[PDB]
Amino acid sequence: MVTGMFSLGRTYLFRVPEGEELLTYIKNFCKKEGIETAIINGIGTLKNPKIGYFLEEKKEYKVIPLKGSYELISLIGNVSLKDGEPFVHAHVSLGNEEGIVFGGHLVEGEVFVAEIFLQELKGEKIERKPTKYGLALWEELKL
Amino acid sequence: MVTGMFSLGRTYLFRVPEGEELLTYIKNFCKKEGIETAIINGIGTLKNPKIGYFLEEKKEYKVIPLKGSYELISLIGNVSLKDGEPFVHAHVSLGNEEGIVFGGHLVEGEVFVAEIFLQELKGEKIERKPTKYGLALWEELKL
Amino acid sequence: MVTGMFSLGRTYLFRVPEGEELLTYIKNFCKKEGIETAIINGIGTLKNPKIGYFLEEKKEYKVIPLKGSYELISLIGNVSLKDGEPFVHAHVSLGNEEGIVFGGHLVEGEVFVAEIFLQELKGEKIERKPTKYGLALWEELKL
Repeated sequence: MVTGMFSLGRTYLFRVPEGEELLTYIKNFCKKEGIETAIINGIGTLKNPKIGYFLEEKKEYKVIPLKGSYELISLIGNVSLKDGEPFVHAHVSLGNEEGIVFGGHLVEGEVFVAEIFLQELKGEKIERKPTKYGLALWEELKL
Repeated sequence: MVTGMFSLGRTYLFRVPEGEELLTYIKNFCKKEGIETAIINGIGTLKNPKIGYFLEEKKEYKVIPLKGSYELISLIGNVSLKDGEPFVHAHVSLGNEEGIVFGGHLVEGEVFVAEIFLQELKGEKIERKPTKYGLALWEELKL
Repeated sequence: MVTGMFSLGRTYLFRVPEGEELLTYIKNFCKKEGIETAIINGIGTLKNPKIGYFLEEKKEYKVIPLKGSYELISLIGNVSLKDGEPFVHAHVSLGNEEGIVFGGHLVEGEVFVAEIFLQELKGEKIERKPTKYGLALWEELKL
């Protein structure tokens, strides 16, 4: 049965090297550390970030490729098992040179500076599996 | 005296079922679990979200009703006692189909997908009470 | 060697008094508590916030001074040692009266209401030092 309750595992705060692709780095970090489930938050600046808006009727993301440096105002997301490997899902809000904000699901983004907080969670299974929506999701917590 | 310092209670990470109203679900979750104080963060997609901008002179929120699916880029907020019951206060940033971001206080929002992190805090009282501003707030932490 | 791994120290949730400058208050809070490293998140409303977009070629921030009340939709950031003192680095997303969002690095902001979560981290050194970019950054975590 899903309870949604976990214990607090390992805790991290780090700067991602310039030039990494953020999602890739966080995945590789978790592989190295043996992290399966976590929550993430962070800030910094990304270059040429690609964001996504899900199109429910098409069962895929509309990908919007931005150009140049954007302030990474928020990154919020999670790490969870998908097809046997840690999988990173995050959304971002990005600031342009006039302070206007774009955002959505993070598809990819090259790091200029990224200061990430990562909190591992330990407990029951919480795995992304295919759904009718065309999204890979966890089993819901039904009250 | 207010110290603002708490111990870490129970920790949760879950997907909220499609069709729940997000604030309502988080409140009902906390009622079930006996959670009084917590911090929340999450992502996903909401449908027809209503956001609020507080009008200080009127002592009420201006409510802006959005339509359709918006990417839930950030949800950040907290749970605390108000009038004897757990009460959910959160702000959201929402992405539209072109990747432009709207946001404010979350008034209500129907969940398509919502992946929420919730960290219970244990300690001294931290209760929302009426103020001259027309906002229900905690006693401040004066340095 | 950088590991990026820390233990969870003291945990806090508080309302910042009306009229404080947010970054200043969080710094002074950490000085009082003897906090050197932490992660922060919060919401509320700021008045006349100033945001920044970094100009890499100029090695400085372009400062955009906003006016009036903005909903503080997200504050995400961290506290770390810089030149011997706790130093606060945060990014914000701010909502205007029509629900449009501005944001970037937080340069300064007067608090109307600010509900901040702060989690101290204990462990290895994590200090902001000058870099060729003109940003004060931690030593990166190279996988």
